[PDB]
Amino acid sequence: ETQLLKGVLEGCVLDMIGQKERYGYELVQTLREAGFDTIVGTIYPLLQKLEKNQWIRGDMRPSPDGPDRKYFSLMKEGEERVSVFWQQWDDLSQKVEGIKN
Amino acid sequence: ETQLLKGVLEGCVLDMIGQKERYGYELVQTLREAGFDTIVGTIYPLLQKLEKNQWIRGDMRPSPDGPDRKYFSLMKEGEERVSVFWQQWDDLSQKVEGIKN
Repeated sequence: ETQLLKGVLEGCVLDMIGQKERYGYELVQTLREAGFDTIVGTIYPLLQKLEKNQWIRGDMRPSPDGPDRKYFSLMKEGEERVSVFWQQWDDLSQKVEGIKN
Repeated sequence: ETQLLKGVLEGCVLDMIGQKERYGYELVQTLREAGFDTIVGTIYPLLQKLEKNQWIRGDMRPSPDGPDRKYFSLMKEGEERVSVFWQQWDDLSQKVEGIKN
């Protein structure tokens, strides 16, 4: 949808991958549990973009049940992009607050 | 710059035009005073997009000194887009808070 929405899920997906190495299915479920109730296969295109951008990397390893899944973890560029995100989020939040009132 | 940043200034520019009918120069100055210190002619491309999108309209009328300036005011679509913005901003703020902690 909107530029704002895309910016937020980028930062959020990047942050989640930073906290814990996650595969595609478990990222969508973590996203839903955070409040993204209404996300329809719209997440893996973003994961595809980030991997190709060399922000994250996908490596095959065993999930907790025992099938191999592609786990995403942050690259050097990705952990910079998420620190950028949190600084930009903190900055824009206080700006928006000021305008609102 | 980023998708997040673009989304924020869109909403903010739209909101400012809603509060008070403004021309290009005075919008940039209102934006700087809100915290956008480091915005370089990057604002008028956005105003151009919104006018063409029929979200805002530009009409020529006298500024407080007496020269005619193009004042931007919200169209029917624009005032919907800003209510959408504030709902989306409120929604994403509480989601991001939840993920952060």
